[PDB]
Amino acid sequence: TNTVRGRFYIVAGIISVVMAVASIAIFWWIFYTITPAPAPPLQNPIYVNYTQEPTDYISAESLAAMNAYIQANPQPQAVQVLKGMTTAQISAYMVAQVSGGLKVDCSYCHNIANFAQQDGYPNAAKKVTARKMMLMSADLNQNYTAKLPASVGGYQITCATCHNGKAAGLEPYPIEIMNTLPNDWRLPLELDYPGGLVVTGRKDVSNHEVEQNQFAMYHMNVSMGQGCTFCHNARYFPSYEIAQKNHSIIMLQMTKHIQETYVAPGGRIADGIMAGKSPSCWLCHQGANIPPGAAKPGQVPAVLSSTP
Amino acid sequence: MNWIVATFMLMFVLVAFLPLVVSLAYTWVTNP
Amino acid sequence: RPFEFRTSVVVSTLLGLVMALLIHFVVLSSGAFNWLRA
Amino acid sequence: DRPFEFRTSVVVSTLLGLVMALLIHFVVLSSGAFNWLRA
Amino acid sequence: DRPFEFRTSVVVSTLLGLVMALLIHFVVLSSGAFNWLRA
Amino acid sequence: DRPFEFRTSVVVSTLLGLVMALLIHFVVLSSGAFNWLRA
Amino acid sequence: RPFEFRTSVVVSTLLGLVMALLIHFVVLSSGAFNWLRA
Amino acid sequence: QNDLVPDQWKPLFNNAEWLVHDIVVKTIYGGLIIAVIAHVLCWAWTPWIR
Amino acid sequence: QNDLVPDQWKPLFNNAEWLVHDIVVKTIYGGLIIAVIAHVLCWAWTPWIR
Ligand code: BCL
Ligand code: BCL
Ligand code: BCL
Ligand code: BCL
Ligand code: BCL
Ligand code: BCL
Ligand code: BCL
Ligand code: HEC
Ligand code: HEC
Ligand code: HEC
Ligand code: HEC
Ligand SMILES: [Ca+2]
Repeated sequence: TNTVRGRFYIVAGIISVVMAVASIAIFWWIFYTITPAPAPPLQNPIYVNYTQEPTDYISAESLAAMNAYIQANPQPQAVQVLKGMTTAQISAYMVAQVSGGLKVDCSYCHNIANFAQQDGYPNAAKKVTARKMMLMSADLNQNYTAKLPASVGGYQITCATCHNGKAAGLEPYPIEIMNTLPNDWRLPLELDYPGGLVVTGRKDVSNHEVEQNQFAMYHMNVSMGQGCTFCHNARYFPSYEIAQKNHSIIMLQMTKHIQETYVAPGGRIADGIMAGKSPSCWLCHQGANIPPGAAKPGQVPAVLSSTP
Repeated sequence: MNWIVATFMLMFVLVAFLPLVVSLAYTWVTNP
Repeated sequence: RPFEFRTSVVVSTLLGLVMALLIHFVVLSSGAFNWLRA
Repeated sequence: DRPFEFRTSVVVSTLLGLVMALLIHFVVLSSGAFNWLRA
Repeated sequence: DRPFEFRTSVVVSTLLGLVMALLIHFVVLSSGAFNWLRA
Repeated sequence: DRPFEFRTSVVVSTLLGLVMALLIHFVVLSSGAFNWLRA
Repeated sequence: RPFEFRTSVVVSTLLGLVMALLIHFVVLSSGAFNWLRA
Repeated sequence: QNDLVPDQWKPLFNNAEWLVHDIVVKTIYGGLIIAVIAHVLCWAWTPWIR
Repeated sequence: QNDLVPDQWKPLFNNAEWLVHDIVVKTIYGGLIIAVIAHVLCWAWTPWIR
């Protein structure tokens, strides 16, 4: 108080405190001044978090031929899957969802001069595979996503799911998601669910099986963008008190079905419609609990939805 | 997240380290 | 030997260096200015 | 007696300069603004 | 007296040079810019 | 008196040479450029 | 003496044994030779 | 040794500490001037308040 | 001891520390010159402010 030492100590303390708080204040003022605000998510009336636009991959001649065909044909001429739709509705679907979920041109699969032509041009195999992928989508969301309750939202599987704006070169297991895992681990789809990855209390099992369980479980919670507690109460992992675990059982059955029926039907790759590329949880869920390419209810041709 | 309250709380967590550091410095200074 | 002056100057230098680094990284990662762009 | 020894100042300045040189080189290399070791 | 010893400076310089040479060789090998050791 | 002792220099040189020999041999072996020990 | 003969002998013996073991392990793991195949 | 240091701060500074303190304050003033110039140039480049 | 040190810096620098300090300042000057040339050449190559 009387000496210079005490006055210096008091002044130093107050200066240090005010300098610290002012440093934090100016740091955050500058930060909030220059840093832009994050962009709000998409408000597309079809997709959850995905957009078809800009539609620059579709040329002008394609649109002109589409308009001419609609004018000259009020009803479809040769359709085997898309039933109960006029040419206008079929063309709207083929612009918004087909060729907008793959981001390609109408000439990728069709012949521009005649949209009803089946063969005679070098891109007929693309149209065949597209029809088979329509039938697969119908089956998939007709007897696998129709088992989920209404509290999830009622979203549909469409072309932009599993594709995300690419035609070929799809990567179910990218290198970005192999961060803590060996870069050859794949989802064990040869097992039966429920029961394929149960380890608790079993005396015919050891730490090798627990490791194989943990690889799949970390894949799951990277694919959801969540922690382990999204599907579990961590005080007892066998418990089924969170509904996401039942949702995940249904989705494991669906992905095993995709592997058995469409990737390697009958055990041989040559008969599948996919280039031997096995599915994963990440292929649809790109780090979110609802896939960005999923269609909102009522936005998918009724023949390819869960309602029939 | 506020990011301004979190930084002050982080500073409190860090300033909780100070007495041990002063103990080490006192031991070093007083034993030449 | 008094410990006040050396401690004060050391803590001041450390604060200045840390603050300069933090502000530079914050400005760089914001994109407001051209600076190092591809 | 002296507030600072010359040896400590030299050591601190050398270490700080080396660390800063490495940091700037890595930041500029990672930015991608210059060609440098491409291919 | 002397602020520094010659032995300490020699040791520090040798260690720094060796570490720097190894680091630069590793970075250049991993970059892929030069042919060098290719299968 | 003497800045460096000869024995320590001999020991350091020997260990450094051995380490470098091992490192370069393993780099060249695993690179796959030379035939050497194959299949 | 600046150099002790015992230390050099011990270091040489240990280094020779370690190098021989290492070379044997690398050469057997290589798979180039038809040596101890089931 | 307490010489060339004013009596007000003699219980705190020596003469060597006085010289070091003088160097420090001169450095601070130079840095402040350069910082002001830098901010003026950056504002002339791209204003951050609009 | 305090023989080559100027009278102003006697309480700070020894005889050896003065020579070491001179070497250090000459090194810093050379490094600054080289850094200026390097920065000019890099700006000629690719400007980093647009
Ligand atoms: C868009 C943003 C602009 C930009 C806008 C600004 C603005 C605005 C400012 C700067 C400032 C700075 N900029 Mg800039 N700057 C840009 C890009 C860069 C790049 C780069 C590679 O791109 C670099 C390297 C820099 C670097 C710098 C520094 C020269 C300076 C920070 C001073 C400092 O650190 O004080 C803090 C450092 C300390 C407190 C410690 C330093 C003291 C010494 C070095 C420590 C050792 C000495 C001692 C003897 C050792 C012993 C200690 C004890 C005695 C024992 N800028 C871009 C182009 N820049 C600031 C400045 O002050 O200008 C001069 C400033 O205001
Ligand atoms: C030009 C492209 C980049 C850029 C890339 C770099 C890179 C890369 C570096 C710098 C460095 C500097 N840049 Mg720059 N810089 C940019 C833009 C800026 C801007 C701006 C507003 O735009 C500013 C203010 C700066 C400012 C600076 C300084 C902070 C710094 C130079 C200090 C110095 O003189 O070191 C001079 C160096 C000394 C005084 C140390 C002495 C070095 C000795 C002499 C050499 C030793 C070499 C070797 C180890 C020894 C040989 C071994 C034998 C056995 C003897 N840069 C742009 C964006 N800048 C350098 C740095 O941080 O160093 C501290 C650095 O490495
Ligand atoms: C050319 C392709 C690469 C590149 C690849 C490398 C590689 C690889 C190396 C360098 C090294 C150097 N490069 Mg280069 N370099 C590149 C581009 C650059 C650029 C630039 C602006 O583009 C710059 C400024 C530099 C600068 C440098 C220097 C810092 C350094 C050489 C000087 C030195 O200190 O070693 C000179 C060495 C001395 C002065 C000490 C003497 C050492 C003696 C010879 C002992 C050697 C041990 C011996 C093998 C053992 C046998 C002994 C017997 C048994 C008795 N490079 C490009 C990108 N560069 C080297 C380095 O970092 O060394 C420290 C290094 O290894
Ligand atoms: C040719 C194929 C490879 C290559 C493969 C190798 C391999 C493999 C080696 C080298 C080694 C060397 N290579 Mg090369 N090298 C290549 C390309 C290069 C390039 C280049 C720019 O392209 C350069 C500069 C070098 C440079 C070098 C030197 C750094 C080094 C030889 C000098 C030395 O110190 O050994 C001279 C050795 C001595 C002075 C010490 C000798 C000690 C005693 C005599 C030997 C050991 C004792 C004995 C084995 C056991 C007896 C004990 C009892 C009596 C029973 N190589 C290419 C890519 N290189 C060697 C090394 O790093 O050694 C340190 C090494 O092993
Ligand atoms: C042929 C197939 C492999 C190969 C497989 C091996 C294997 C395996 C070995 C070597 C070893 C050697 N090989 Mg070779 N080697 C190959 C190709 C090469 C090439 C080349 C450029 O291609 C080179 C330069 C070498 C060089 C070498 C030397 C470093 C070394 C032989 C010299 C030596 O010191 O041993 C001479 C050995 C001595 C001087 C020590 C002898 C000590 C006593 C006499 C033996 C003790 C054992 C005994 C059981 C204990 C007695 C106790 C009783 C109870 C009384 N090899 C190819 C690729 N090579 C050996 C080694 O590393 O030894 C250190 C070794 O084990
Ligand atoms: C222009 C874009 C940004 C911005 C980008 C930056 C960047 C980037 C920096 C600043 C820094 C500062 N800014 Mg600003 N700043 C902005 C807007 C503001 C606003 C406002 C109300 O708008 C305010 C009040 C400020 C205020 C400040 C201060 C806190 C600070 C300048 C003081 C200083 O460094 O000198 C104090 C003087 C000293 C500390 C002396 C020390 C300097 C000496 C010369 C040593 C330099 C190191 C040198 C490179 C070493 C070389 C050694 C040799 C080779 C031997 N800024 C806008 C929004 N601002 C700087 C900072 O935080 O530094 C601490 C800084 O780096
Ligand atoms: C770092 C590596 C080595 C070492 C490598 C060398 C080399 C190489 C040399 C010396 C030289 C010297 N060394 Mg030595 N030296 C070391 C450690 C020491 C230590 C110690 C206690 O550790 C001491 C006291 C010394 C002492 C000395 C002096 C006896 C001698 C002259 C210094 C001088 O004139 O520089 C003052 C001058 C400078 C610092 C020049 C600046 C260098 C700049 C970076 C070059 C750029 C030029 C620029 C473009 C132009 C600007 C001009 C400048 C303003 C000067 N060395 C370390 C271990 N030393 C020199 C010698 O013996 O002369 C034949 C010499 O060539
Ligand atoms: C491959 C991914 C295709 C792309 C690219 C486009 N279409 Fe398509 N189209 C495709 C198939 C497999 C079918 C048949 C559906 C079925 O159930 O059989 C169609 C059909 C049409 C039709 C109907 C024509 C008719 O039946 O007579 C039209 C009018 C149509 N498609 C339009 C159209 C447009 C405008 C496109 C570019 C945006 C386009 N298609 C691309 C497969 C693919
Ligand atoms: C996830 C179950 C998918 C759904 C939903 C749809 N497709 Fe797909 N398709 C999927 C995979 C894994 C692949 C193979 C990609 C590869 O890299 O090989 C495909 C491939 C096609 C192709 C062929 C691509 C080509 O030959 O270049 C077509 C034409 C195609 N898919 C069409 C298509 C349509 C129209 C869809 C909506 C009805 C659709 N697919 C959905 C996986 C999945
Ligand atoms: C939803 C995508 C889940 C995430 C996130 C996690 N788990 Fe899970 N877990 C989930 C299901 C659908 C099942 C049943 C597997 C089956 O084949 O029936 C499991 C199972 C487990 C078990 C074993 C349960 C048992 O009865 O023994 C364990 C130990 C387990 N899971 C652990 C676990 C961990 C550690 C997680 C974070 C990495 C985690 N789970 C996340 C669904 C989901
Ligand atoms: C594309 C064919 C998908 C594959 C591969 C996987 N999932 Fe999925 N999932 C998909 C859709 C379209 C929906 C929403 C359907 C609805 O009606 O809600 C889902 C939903 C889930 C959920 C529920 C999320 C929630 O917040 O409630 C879960 C927990 C889930 N899916 C898990 C899951 C797992 C574990 C998968 C790998 C085995 C997986 N999904 C793959 C589409 C697709
Ligand atoms: Ca991995």
